[PDB]
Amino acid sequence: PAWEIPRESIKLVKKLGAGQFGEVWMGYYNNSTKVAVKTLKPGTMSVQAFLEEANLMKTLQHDKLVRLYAVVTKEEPIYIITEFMAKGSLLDFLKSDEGGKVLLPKLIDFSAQIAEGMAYIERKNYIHRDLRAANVLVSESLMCKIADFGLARVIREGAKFPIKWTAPEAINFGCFTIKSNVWSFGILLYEIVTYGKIPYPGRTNADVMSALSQGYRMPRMENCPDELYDIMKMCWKEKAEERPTFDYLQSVLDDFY
Repeated sequence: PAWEIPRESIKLVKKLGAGQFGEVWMGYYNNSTKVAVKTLKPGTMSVQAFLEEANLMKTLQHDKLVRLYAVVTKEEPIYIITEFMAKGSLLDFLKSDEGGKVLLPKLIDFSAQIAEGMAYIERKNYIHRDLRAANVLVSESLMCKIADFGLARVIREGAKFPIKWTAPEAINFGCFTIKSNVWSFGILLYEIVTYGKIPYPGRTNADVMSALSQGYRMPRMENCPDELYDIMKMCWKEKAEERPTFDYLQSVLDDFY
């Protein structure tokens, strides 16, 4: 489409992290604009499946969602070119020395920004299904943007749902809705307020989905305001229909300080 650009208009400068699925790089499109390049390591995924993320990003465009600039698909090493996020994932950032110094006011902000991006997704009648701090990216001005739309669908070829972030009715009955994203968001609040701690410390994925069938919820976590725990408990309601809208979460979070 007009999303294809020639490989030559992209220079890869610094490697940001590898893995099984591929690499992530900092680069430039035409020298001027600072970009992020996601590289597909060939053989791993299909080219259609790797591009499904970008394919979705063509439709989902908002300030609190990482934007797609272009793709390189013409030749073997496929690239996905997106907006550069200087501070990396929210998870990495919260765990860094700089991130550990960020107090509650900006944590609630972070949280309210993500609820804003989600409110767009739900208004667009979409679901993310993989909502967690490692899939949220932080810019230099400390703006939060939802990234990783690999599991996003309109309401899987080779990427698993994040068990410890997934709603009980989704695990047990395969019911993925915007309300299950609301659950995930509750767990994401837990990651923010604890500075990137794993959900359900010392529990395997299996312990968790067994415990959730017995109605377990993580207890009020240290250094978490009563009101903010009430937000989480609202996202973790057993009945999906009784969980709040993302438009509401963004509203109540913003009224905090």
